[PDB]
Amino acid sequence: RYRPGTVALREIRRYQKSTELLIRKLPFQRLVREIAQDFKTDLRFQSSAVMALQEASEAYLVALFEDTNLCAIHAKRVTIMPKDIQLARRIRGER
Amino acid sequence: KPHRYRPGTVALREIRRYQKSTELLIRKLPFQRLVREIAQDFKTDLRFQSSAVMALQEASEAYLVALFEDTNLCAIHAKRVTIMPKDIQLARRIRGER
Amino acid sequence: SRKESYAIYVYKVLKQVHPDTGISSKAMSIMNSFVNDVFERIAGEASRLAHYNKRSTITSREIQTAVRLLLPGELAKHAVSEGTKAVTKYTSA
Amino acid sequence: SRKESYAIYVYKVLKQVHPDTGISSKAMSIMNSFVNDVFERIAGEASRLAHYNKRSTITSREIQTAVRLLLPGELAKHAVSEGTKAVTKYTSA
Amino acid sequence: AKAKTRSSRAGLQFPVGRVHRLLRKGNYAERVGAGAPVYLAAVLEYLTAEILELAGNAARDNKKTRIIPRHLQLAVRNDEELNKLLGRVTIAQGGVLPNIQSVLLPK
Amino acid sequence: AKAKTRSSRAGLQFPVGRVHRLLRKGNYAERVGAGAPVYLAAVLEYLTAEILELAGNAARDNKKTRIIPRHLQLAVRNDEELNKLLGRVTIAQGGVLPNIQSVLLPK
Amino acid sequence: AHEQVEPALIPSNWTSVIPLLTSDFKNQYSVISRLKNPNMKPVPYAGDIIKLMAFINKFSSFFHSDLQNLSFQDFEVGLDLYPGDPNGSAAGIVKGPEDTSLLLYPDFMAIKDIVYCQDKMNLLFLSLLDLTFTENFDGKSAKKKGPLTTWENLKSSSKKVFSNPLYRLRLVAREWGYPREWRQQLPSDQDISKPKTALFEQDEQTPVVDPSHPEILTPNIYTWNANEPLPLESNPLYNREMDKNGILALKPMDRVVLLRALTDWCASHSSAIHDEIYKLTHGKKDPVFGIQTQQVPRYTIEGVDNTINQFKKLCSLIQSRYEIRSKKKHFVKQLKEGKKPDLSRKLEILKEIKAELKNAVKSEKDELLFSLYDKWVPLFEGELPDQPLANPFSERLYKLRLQEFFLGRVPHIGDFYMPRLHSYGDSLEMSTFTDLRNLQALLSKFKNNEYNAFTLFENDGQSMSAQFKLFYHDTPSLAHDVARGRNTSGKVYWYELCHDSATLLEFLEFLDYKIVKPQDEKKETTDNNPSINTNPLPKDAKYNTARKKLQILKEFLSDYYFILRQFEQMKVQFADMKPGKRQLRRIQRQ
Amino acid sequence: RHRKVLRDNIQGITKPAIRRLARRGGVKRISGLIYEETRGVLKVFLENVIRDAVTYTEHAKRKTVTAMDVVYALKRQGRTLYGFGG
Amino acid sequence: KVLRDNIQGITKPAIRRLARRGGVKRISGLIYEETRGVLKVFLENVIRDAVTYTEHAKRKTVTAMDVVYALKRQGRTLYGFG
DNA sequence: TGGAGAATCCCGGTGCCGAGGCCGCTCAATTGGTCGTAGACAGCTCTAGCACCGCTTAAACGCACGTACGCGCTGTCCCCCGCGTTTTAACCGCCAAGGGGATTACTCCCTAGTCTCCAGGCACGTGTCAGATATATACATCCTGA
DNA sequence: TCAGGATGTATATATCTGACACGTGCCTGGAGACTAGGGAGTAATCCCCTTGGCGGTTAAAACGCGGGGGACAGCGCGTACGTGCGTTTAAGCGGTGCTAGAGCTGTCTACGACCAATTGAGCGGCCTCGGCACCGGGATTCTCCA
Repeated sequence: RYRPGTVALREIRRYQKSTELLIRKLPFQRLVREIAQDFKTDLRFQSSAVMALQEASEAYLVALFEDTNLCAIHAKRVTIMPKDIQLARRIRGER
Repeated sequence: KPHRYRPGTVALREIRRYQKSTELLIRKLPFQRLVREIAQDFKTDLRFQSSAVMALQEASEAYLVALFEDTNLCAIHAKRVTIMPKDIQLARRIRGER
Repeated sequence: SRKESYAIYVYKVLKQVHPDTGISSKAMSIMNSFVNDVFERIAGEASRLAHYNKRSTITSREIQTAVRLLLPGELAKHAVSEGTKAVTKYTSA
Repeated sequence: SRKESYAIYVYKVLKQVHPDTGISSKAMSIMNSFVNDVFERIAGEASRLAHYNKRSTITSREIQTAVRLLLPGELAKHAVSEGTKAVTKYTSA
Repeated sequence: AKAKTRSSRAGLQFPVGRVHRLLRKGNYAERVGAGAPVYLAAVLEYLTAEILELAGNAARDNKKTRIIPRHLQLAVRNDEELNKLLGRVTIAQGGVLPNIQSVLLPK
Repeated sequence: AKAKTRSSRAGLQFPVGRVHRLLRKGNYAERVGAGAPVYLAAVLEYLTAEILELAGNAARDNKKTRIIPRHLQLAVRNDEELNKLLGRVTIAQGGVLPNIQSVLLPK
Repeated sequence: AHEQVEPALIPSNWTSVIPLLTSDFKNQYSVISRLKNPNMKPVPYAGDIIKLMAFINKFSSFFHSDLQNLSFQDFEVGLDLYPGDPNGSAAGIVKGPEDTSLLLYPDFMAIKDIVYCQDKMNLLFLSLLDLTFTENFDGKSAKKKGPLTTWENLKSSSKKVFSNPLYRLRLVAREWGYPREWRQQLPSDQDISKPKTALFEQDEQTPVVDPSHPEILTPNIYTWNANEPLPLESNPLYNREMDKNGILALKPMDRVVLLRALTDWCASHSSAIHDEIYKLTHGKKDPVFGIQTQQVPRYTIEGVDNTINQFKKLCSLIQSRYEIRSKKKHFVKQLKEGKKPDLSRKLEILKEIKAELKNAVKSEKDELLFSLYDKWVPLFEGELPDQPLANPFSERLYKLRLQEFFLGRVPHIGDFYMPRLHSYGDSLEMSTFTDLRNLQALLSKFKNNEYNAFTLFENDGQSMSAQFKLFYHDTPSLAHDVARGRNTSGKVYWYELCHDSATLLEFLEFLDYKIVKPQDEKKETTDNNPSINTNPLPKDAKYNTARKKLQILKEFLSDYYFILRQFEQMKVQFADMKPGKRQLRRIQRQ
Repeated sequence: RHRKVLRDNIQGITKPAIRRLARRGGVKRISGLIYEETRGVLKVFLENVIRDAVTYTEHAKRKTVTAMDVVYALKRQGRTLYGFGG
Repeated sequence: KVLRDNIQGITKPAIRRLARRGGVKRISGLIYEETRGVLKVFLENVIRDAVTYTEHAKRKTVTAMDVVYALKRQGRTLYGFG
């Protein structure tokens, strides 16, 4: 049994070394169609449209987690908490 | 016994006083000389309209005030009330300025 | 020379909304800048909308879509309402 | 339809720089997007410069100033160098 | 015949003619339709009415009768949608909204 | 009689004629000078070469011979000025820069 | 005699690389200002700045890295000094052929450079003050390693960083001594050094109370005429602006005087350097020829051709001397027992090279010296510890007393000084201050310019002085004035020749005319000479060796011209630390 | 003629996926309350982008949302994307 | 005439007045220098751009419009100066 | 918990200077034509988006267990605030010179619009080797132990 | 601290493919030649607005010194988070079938550019008085040691 944290760094290196998408594709496609349902009914999507949405979304979340990690280290923690996300988004100008 | 306010009361009084007013908080002449000193590097013997310097000062003061608001949020986040240089650096890094 | 502005129009609207209120010079400068800025934003967005669809004309459809893109929520709803009202009043005449 | 792109030109420049390196199709798509983006930025800034000075022409002065305003530091110095070189070669021949 | 300004046909205060001229000379597109300046003038007038109403109320809450930049600032920053529209805008001589964070207050 | 491209006259690989057409058809100004397409093509060619060289180096370091988006991403983010020029751009399938905060490292 | 006895390599003629000047060669009048030309400038502040530069050269470890690459223009611009006026500074310099205005560096050069030079000069002032006074903790303290003062120390938030050392200085200075320019020079022309102030002896005590002891130790005593400083208000050291503003708050000449006095006081009372210097000079050794204050390298004082000729004669003589040394009766009989390891390796390799060198032709006799100097170094162990043509800049004995900006001596004229930069310990990578062989080697690489500005600043060009100037010091006039009655209180003995490449070539053009021997001896060097430049040296045979030395100086200066214009263009190309990767990407892109 | 109404697909952004996204961002330890916050953030981002994409689609009188619509929406929000045209 | 050391005219009390308007209650002693640096950078960015417009118009005077255009280029639109 | 002193509010009075109204006088908006082509509109082809089914199998999920991290408490001491006193330079009101920005009248050459011609670039077919996968190997790292 | 065993990792060989590189027709768009006319460049002028001085005043900045309170470090606990393992689920991949709607073409008319005549709305000039800034004196509130 590894000490809690070794697998964490090993995964960090793994997922920073690759470039593939990190969310399942069907769930995300269903999420996209569900959200769009409230602006126009019976909408069709090009497949590349959904893929573009997923690329943009994942890039956005990764950058948000980088800022979250900085805000956590600022308060002398290592665990990121909802306060960190809220502070990051408040400084960015999103809230 | 000379009367003294506790440390912090006058600070709050000033916070209210300066959040209620709207005039500029930096002296005019020193800021004007700062503008000219900076502008030396780009072109020699420049002239400035008066409104140009006023516009620079309005924009500058607005920018610093907003930056201090973000800095204060960072300081409160770290469970402090004193703002510190690392708070400014964190704010400017999150914003995208560094 | 002459220098055109939006001052008198802003003053007319003001007299329609608060009949007994004036406005400073610097406040009028601010409102003039605000009108210019919003005009420029909407016109630029409409220009892009025309270019995307390979059109060479800016019509009311372009302006309506640009308004929907730039303004938030209730502002956009009411703005489209007023714009459509004005266009209908203009054509029906 | 003969949808146009900068594919062959980017390929040419690549062969000049690294004579024996290829490029993916997705990477070609990215580089095409980059060229279009920078073209749009520079042309738009030059347009704003022309409108500001009440002029109806985009000359190489406008392009030079737009490059100075848009590119950071050393990139701007080098790009201005190249542009001036190219215009000189073009006119003198 | 007797001339009626385009802005009066549509029942507006802003100039349809001036807006149409600005559109034509701005190089936004090759051609400008007949309804575009009307529609855009209506929108601009609506937004101006919004700002001026809120700022007039703000001025009245100070027992003033001239609107000054401070009142425009208060009007904009107290309305969520106008504040979202003008989030990247600085209003000269505006000031800020009075706001002191809770953990700074005496306890 | 014998044609000789404007791009050839200026010693460029990018098209001067196509850039001139895009300028004329894009509604940027009423008229377009003669040296403007030349200058703009020179600038675009230079920036392309700049990014392609760095991407070629990055791809070479990974023992590859074809450039893929990962290498474009590495070239851009590892250079200060290119990173400033494309600070608000997402390169599809680019990944991130391998970077772990020091305090998180074990000791 | 015994075996053709080892020809004694006498130290008097066969010194090390270091000869001397003996400071009395020009016992005969040489005051004539004949070398004058349009490109001459009288610079009163010159020797002072030379003293500053030499001091900062000898004390590299004590000072910041940014202070080690200073040049003479850096001092001038920083202190706002202009050459020309023999009464101080010629305020402003004229420009072009004719000029109603004057250049006034703000009107002439980029302004951030002026600011940066001034910042360097405040940094130097603060570093000297720190090294002088931060000695309550003497030398080694909490901030031991590195220079005592750095940029962030100067740019610190103390905001009056100079105030406390200023107070300390105005305290200890009244007795540490004031410069002759800052002495209260006498209005009353009666209290001179040898005489005294006031007649304290009311009368001589001729009627002694004790006739048995007529002798008295108080014949006629006075009040003492000890020299005074200025009033406190007129003592510029008491100018309050120095607290915040720094050194840039005096008169430019007062700037110079204060820096000089501070260097003297540092050298005397900075007990760190105070003991370090006396350690370095009077350690357990005397000079290989004998104590003399000022000394030079050999190739400086004679020149390349004469020194290599005489050391070729020396080389042949001492090679035959080695051959004698081995095959010597007593030496041979003591060799079989292993007398010294040098006395065997030297002898064996010297025999094999006697075989390989008697093979060498007389045309190769000259070249073998410069080719075999590499293995020739380990030879000189039983002989002098250094080669007669060796590296001066590797000694701890010829370090305190050595002056390195000196570039040559000429009879009846004076000396040519070349104040360029630091070359001691640090910044030796491309230091032109080095042995003759590798010196001429580097100058050769820069005639054909195998190294250019990019390699030039890669190879510590930023640690290397970007610019330079060339000076003539009239040793004969000042030596005679000292020996004859000290006419000097403010007289000038330094003159400026050439500050950049173009003026360097102008001076070469003018000096080669001096190298023209007097064929006007058999007359009946150019026209209009008695009016602007005395080209024809007095027709006689005095200047013949002087002209050989002038020929070698012309050679050395033309050899320098390459590397000197090399730096003078490298600075312009790469004044700022910049990403030159893109700069070379220009060339690869085109 | 099948037009179903989806419900609660936001839970398909599973907790492991969020941990992977955080791991690519350099995060070592993750609070348990992070997941709901992240789903809310993602929902807001997608709503903002899709509203603009569908506006562009409607203006062109189309019924499919194309890749250009997404690209234009993102550019309009200052999040330019490379690799899909435009 | 050279200009130098003018950033020291942004005094400590002026900085703390700006901090007060920002709602800051206690201020560390190292803030002031830091703040000055920040200000310098900001101005250097905008003034540079402003001069770029002035040179392009071939003027020798920096007008308020040049400053407004520079600010707007950086995403900091300013109302009230034309 | 109640009072003493400092801050702030308030009411009346006074003065000024800019907001707001009036009045010529352009010159930009409006009206009524003609002229061309941009886009509305109908129609057709055929791509690709949608739905469904089946089989693999990797990822998601649930639960168990343990320890590492977050958070609360305490104590110390340094460093910023509050206030007094000295010092300095900002500000104001006035004055003067002169540089540079704006206006005006000519002049000319550069760019658009047009027509003719042909080749450069793109769509469409074919090969093969760079990269991914598999599979077998020594090397470095982690965790526990002495 | 040195090390051994287990594991994940850098290393080395084998094969396998499909994505990239290479190679024909054709057609559209770039090049050449040419003319016109207006945008842009130049010279002359004038006036206003920026820079620089001067002296008085006083508000703000600087400096110094308690001392109170917040930053920070250290410690202890307990619960939430990571890690592992078996069981369940649904993503992914393929194949089949279908039709909505994307995308292109061809007609043709209604809308917008353009232009000359006409005029009336809005701009600059010029007064004038009232809203608001300021002051001074009294009222009320707020903070801090009891």
